[PDB]
Amino acid sequence: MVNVAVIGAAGGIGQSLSLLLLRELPFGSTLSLYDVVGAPGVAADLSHIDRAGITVKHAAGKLPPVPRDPALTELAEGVDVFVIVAGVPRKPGMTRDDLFNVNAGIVMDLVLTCASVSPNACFCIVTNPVNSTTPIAAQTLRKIGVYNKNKLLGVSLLDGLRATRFINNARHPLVVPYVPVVGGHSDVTIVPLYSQIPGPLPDESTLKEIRKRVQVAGTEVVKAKAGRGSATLSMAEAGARFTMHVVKALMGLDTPMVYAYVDTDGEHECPFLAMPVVLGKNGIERRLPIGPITTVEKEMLEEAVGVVKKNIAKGETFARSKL
Amino acid sequence: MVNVAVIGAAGGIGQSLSLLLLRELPFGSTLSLYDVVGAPGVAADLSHIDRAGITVKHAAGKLPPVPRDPALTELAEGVDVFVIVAGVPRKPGMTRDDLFNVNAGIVMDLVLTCASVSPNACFCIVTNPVNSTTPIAAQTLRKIGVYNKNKLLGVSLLDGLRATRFINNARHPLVVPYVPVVGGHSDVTIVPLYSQIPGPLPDESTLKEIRKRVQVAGTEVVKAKAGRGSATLSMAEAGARFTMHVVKALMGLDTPMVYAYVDTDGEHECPFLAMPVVLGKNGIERRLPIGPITTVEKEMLEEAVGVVKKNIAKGETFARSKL
Amino acid sequence: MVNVAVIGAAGGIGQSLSLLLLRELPFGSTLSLYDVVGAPGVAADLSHIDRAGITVKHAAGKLPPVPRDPALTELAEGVDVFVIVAGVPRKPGMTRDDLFNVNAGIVMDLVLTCASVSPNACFCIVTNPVNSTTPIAAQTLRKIGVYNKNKLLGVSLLDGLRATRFINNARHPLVVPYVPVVGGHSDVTIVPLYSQIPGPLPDESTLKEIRKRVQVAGTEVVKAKAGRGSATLSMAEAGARFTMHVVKALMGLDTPMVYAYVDTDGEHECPFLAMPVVLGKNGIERRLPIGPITTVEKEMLEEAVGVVKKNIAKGETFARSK
Amino acid sequence: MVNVAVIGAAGGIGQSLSLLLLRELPFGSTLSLYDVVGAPGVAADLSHIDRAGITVKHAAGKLPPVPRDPALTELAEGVDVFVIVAGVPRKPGMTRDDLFNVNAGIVMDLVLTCASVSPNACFCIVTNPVNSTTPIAAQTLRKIGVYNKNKLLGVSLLDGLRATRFINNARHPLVVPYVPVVGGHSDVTIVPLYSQIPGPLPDESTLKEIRKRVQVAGTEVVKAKAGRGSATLSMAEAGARFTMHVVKALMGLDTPMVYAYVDTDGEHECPFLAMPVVLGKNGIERRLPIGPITTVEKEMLEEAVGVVKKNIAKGETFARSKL
Ligand SMILES: NC(=O)c1ccc[n+]([C@@H]2O[C@H](COP(=O)([O-])OP(=O)(O)OC[C@H]3O[C@@H](n4cnc5c(N)ncnc54)[C@H](O)[C@@H]3O)[C@@H](O)[C@H]2O)c1
Ligand SMILES: NC(=O)c1ccc[n+]([C@@H]2O[C@H](COP(=O)([O-])OP(=O)(O)OC[C@H]3O[C@@H](n4cnc5c(N)ncnc54)[C@H](O)[C@@H]3O)[C@@H](O)[C@H]2O)c1
Ligand SMILES: NC(=O)c1ccc[n+]([C@@H]2O[C@H](COP(=O)([O-])OP(=O)(O)OC[C@H]3O[C@@H](n4cnc5c(N)ncnc54)[C@H](O)[C@@H]3O)[C@@H](O)[C@H]2O)c1
Ligand SMILES: NC(=O)c1ccc[n+]([C@@H]2O[C@H](COP(=O)([O-])OP(=O)(O)OC[C@H]3O[C@@H](n4cnc5c(N)ncnc54)[C@H](O)[C@@H]3O)[C@@H](O)[C@H]2O)c1
Repeated sequence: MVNVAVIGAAGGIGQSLSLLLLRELPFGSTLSLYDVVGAPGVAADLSHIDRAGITVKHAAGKLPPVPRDPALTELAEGVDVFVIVAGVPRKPGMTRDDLFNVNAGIVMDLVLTCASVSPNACFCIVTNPVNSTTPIAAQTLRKIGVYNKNKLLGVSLLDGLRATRFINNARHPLVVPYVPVVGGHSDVTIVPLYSQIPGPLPDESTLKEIRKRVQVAGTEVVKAKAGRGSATLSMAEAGARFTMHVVKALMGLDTPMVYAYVDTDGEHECPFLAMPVVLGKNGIERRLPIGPITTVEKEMLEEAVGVVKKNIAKGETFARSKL
Repeated sequence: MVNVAVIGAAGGIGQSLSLLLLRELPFGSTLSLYDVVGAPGVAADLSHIDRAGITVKHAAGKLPPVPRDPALTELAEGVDVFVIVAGVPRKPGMTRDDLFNVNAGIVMDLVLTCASVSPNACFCIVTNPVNSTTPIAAQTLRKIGVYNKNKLLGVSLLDGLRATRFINNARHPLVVPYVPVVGGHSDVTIVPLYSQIPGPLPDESTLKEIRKRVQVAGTEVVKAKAGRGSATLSMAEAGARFTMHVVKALMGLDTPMVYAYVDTDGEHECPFLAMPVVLGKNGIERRLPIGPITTVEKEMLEEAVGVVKKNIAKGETFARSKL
Repeated sequence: MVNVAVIGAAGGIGQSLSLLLLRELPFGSTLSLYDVVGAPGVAADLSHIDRAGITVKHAAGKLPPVPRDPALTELAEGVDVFVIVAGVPRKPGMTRDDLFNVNAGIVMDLVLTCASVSPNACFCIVTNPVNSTTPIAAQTLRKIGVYNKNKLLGVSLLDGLRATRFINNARHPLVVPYVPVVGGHSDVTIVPLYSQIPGPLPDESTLKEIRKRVQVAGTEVVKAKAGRGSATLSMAEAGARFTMHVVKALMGLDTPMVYAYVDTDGEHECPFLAMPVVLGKNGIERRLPIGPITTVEKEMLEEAVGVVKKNIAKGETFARSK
Repeated sequence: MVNVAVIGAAGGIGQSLSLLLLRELPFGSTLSLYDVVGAPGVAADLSHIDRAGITVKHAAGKLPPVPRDPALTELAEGVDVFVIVAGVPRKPGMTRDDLFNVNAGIVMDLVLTCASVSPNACFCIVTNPVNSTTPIAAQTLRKIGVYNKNKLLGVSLLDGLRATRFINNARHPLVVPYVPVVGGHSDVTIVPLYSQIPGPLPDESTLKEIRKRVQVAGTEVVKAKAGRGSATLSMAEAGARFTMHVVKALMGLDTPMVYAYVDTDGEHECPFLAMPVVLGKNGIERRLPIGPITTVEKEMLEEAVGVVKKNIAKGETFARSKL
């Protein structure tokens, strides 16, 4: 059916994501789990669940981590979808540049290892910062000669989940299933488009507050966790749902419209942007326009695009220094 | 309509179980989260999920843990179902006996706090060892004069998930949805009843191996996690499923048949046993007979019951020494 | 918990609607079936399905049909939602005016009988023409003093299913789950609002043809049945879907936004209109504005409203003359 | 990827069956509708429903009916599953043997026409009497040299629905999802095996009445319909559910255990029987034993098998005389 690989499976997001995929993957599928620590334990725990027709596979990377880990090279054979959720924490004395450099190098190494074996797979990038790790992944795919602009997806759906939760909390009992969220995936680059959902909106003063809340929502969860770090359970939810949209599209079981941080393929001045796309059997099938927006949303988007172009440049600069 | 409290919500089991309940609870429900550590973070993380009509509430207990925590007393008001997943799964320097006393203490304190506010709630006990913590819960409820034998459930379903997975792996493509598991919830007390499922079984030499594997399956996960972890994702799955049977039974939206470690209410010599029950609007509606078993299963059940009887006694003796 | 009565359960729409509700109603529900012909057969057939937790009740009306059948009086006790799918869709020698009088009288007798026993029930009117039968049901409720403007719903959702299918056929692979349809529920009164759905639209000349096909879609099925039949399976699908939104709303399992032909409660000059509402535990919880529309849609809506006004007036006249 | 054809789609079963298939078929499927009268009307009616990803096709046969209708020949191209729900009513003047001869000849002609174009399809026979029409379909497929014993299925699941409904009505609140029903599919040939379901059974007088009720349920509905004929809405339900098991099995999306009236392939003296099978990608994957039964069920099955053998011979004798 499909073979979905979670890369960083023993992680905060990767354990709960792996459980939701075990529950939701179509009968006949394989769930492949990789991590440099904890992967056997996760696979042994998930393998006890009574899901008939799901094969659980895993591989353990070396500690300390090696580039091009041969356990990952073997697990990556015959994978359709790679969900990259690997990451390392900022330790006391690590600068922001050090954190960026450490996680950028992990995304490069993992995409090189996986794509050298399964170059026609979809890559779903969760590892932050998405605005930068996506275009690092593209540069890495270009370097081996297998970049497919329709199969690289920056996972930005957690913004949509938040934007939806917050507007439904404000408009109860009027509910919507989703809110378009375009631009990028961090702070000022996040642009919720409430003007494109149905029904009367709260006053513009309230909308400024809600839109701001979407932009700083990650910091809201960092503060509430008081040292345990960023969102895990809501990112498992967003990641599992996004992965299941890809899977169903690859299997011919849906043609879903989603929001993701994607190669704009000449549709925009910005070469990567969170935008609406339809997914099909070959990955992205159609790039949709952003569509009509209010003057407030257009100003937010011009500001966002300026920062996204800097985020992308920072990714490509890192990728060309190392590759 | 229903308010479900997860007591121990920031734990390895608690966080994934809370995520599943957030996804699966009926529209109009409340999900109440309590922990002595990390409760605010978890609630903040889960509150960002776009599940319309689910209210997420939390309370943080004091550290160090205090008896009868007033933050719990407040959260416990209007709760229909308490899921007790708090506990200490392991601690270097502590034996099985030391951990029994620690987990017994936790269960007594939490059940007294919760039942003093919400005496008509259902109590689902996950905290190990279930064979002792369920009767400790019963002795606690009796001490405050509110014990309802139909509202106390020891959660033993993870044995059934394991028994189903291992027999489906053996018999594919012949699949069953469940396997009766009776007796108790640890090692020698687990008795899977493969004779009671449809279709031809493997040889008895193979069945002996499968039944043994169910009994020591927890140890298989501990070993895969290098002695430093235990089953968390498979217990979240079992816990969420069993909680949702209790929720739908309370709401009149199902009358499901489940296996749980319950008060036998005079239907067996052993006063608590993992047995088949039907759930309804008032908790347990019917206690079913174990049903026909082979001589091999009868021999395992006789051995198991002798152990469960000492496990119960040990739990009731702890409870009476401290109540 | 919920008791749903299908009134006209043995008809072409009533039999398939009853089947879908039997499959989809929440565990613990009752499905109550009534007809003047065939009800015992339909109830026996449905009662054999292995749906745990659903009770199937029926009653058989006398022939020839009487005002206020006592079988219906007894079945109507404890019913939360009445789905009125009774009627005469065609008869050789009868004009559209003749069919109006027949369907109008059937809706008056059935709404009086039901509401005399269960006045707090929601009333879902499927019987055509909806533009006239919905206000006739309102005048009948008023006549016994139990009219609740939040519990009467004219079922217009078939126009939405068609509008959605036709726009999804045109824009494949881009799929939307619904299209707003406002105004009324016949011919020129049906106003699809394609400007209110996501994603790029076909050119205005194409949207012209799709909007027109929605308006005459019912004739498309009548022609394909050689003049001897009409939409039954697609109405059963729409009927069952709309009923399930009312049921979940009443049980507090959803607060859905639906398009229905409803009493506008002073939110519009036109006293009944197909417009967006949110349903809750007491029926309509919120009446939403039509919202921003294109100059073409504004023009279609102005023509539609003029015709809906005449259709309402025609209904309220029938009800006051009888 | 699946193309399911309903042959008799404008009939009392075929209209409701086609609606349920339109709702339940996987996204990407095709629903093909054929009838000698009303098929354009049903197809126009179903084609207006807002189901994304389902293609609706139809063909209309000639009236009066002709053998090897060219419209069916074209519609049958690329079909994976043929659901045969055609039939003509007994009008006054017609004996019980005029009824049998006209329906048996319709089954023969339809199977000939469809299997000449799509010999590797599954054939699901709903047309009555199933005990005879199933073996007629088999003789027909043998004459053109394409009989696959694993791809011919007599649909007997309506007896399971009824056996399940009746025992659930009697045992409430104890629910089971299915009851084994073996033998054949009419009157005394129908043998519900209540000894093989979980939980305590009602007393023998209650069981006797329920077993009898399953046997005469077809007649209970004919009487209630008081001249409108046999079951339609509950046969649409059973037929849709059966078709959906066959569909998922062909697509690799399930390996369901079902009860159907099938070629026993040397597993029983009786050459066609309602028995348990597992379905997979090539139709019947495994034929299971009837399993252990009580002396009363063994007495009922022995009588049943005597009459099923005569019903088979009645079909074969008809087919060999016309083939
Ligand atoms: N896209 C989003 O919306 C979003 C939101 C939340 C967090 N995230 C990002 O997801 C990533 C993971 O977050 P987390 O909380 O789960 O972290 P975590 O530290 O809990 O988990 C990361 C996991 O990756 C593993 N890992 C490290 N290097 C690896 C390698 N070379 N190969 C394989 N596995 C390796 C670690 O062992 C660990 O199990 C971070 O970059 C985080 O910022 C993204
Ligand atoms: N089949 C089963 O029933 C089964 C299987 C696995 C584990 N368990 C049991 O589940 C329990 C939890 O396991 P885990 O892996 O999630 O452990 P964990 O340590 O990861 O989480 C337990 C949580 O309980 C909290 N807690 C401790 N004392 C508390 C108190 N007084 N009030 C509130 N919260 C308190 C802790 O802070 C922690 O967040 C253990 O007892 C374990 O043995 C049961
Ligand atoms: N979009 C819509 O709302 C829509 C679309 C299609 C059809 N309809 C309307 O639905 C109605 C039913 O259409 P149909 O094709 O099912 O017709 P039908 O003739 O097949 O069924 C109508 C049923 O109503 C019953 N009935 C008549 N008078 C009754 C009474 N006094 N009490 C109880 N039952 C009574 C009949 O016995 C029959 O079973 C018609 O008015 C049709 O115009 C509405
Ligand atoms: N297997 C079971 O459990 C079971 C139960 C109920 C009824 N049945 C059988 O199902 C069959 C259909 O019953 P029904 O109530 O829908 O009958 P129906 O008369 O209402 O419909 C039968 C349809 O078959 C069509 N038809 C006739 N000849 C045809 C041909 N050559 N090609 C294509 N279509 C043709 C007719 O035009 C009609 O639309 C009957 O044999 C009935 O006895 C089976």
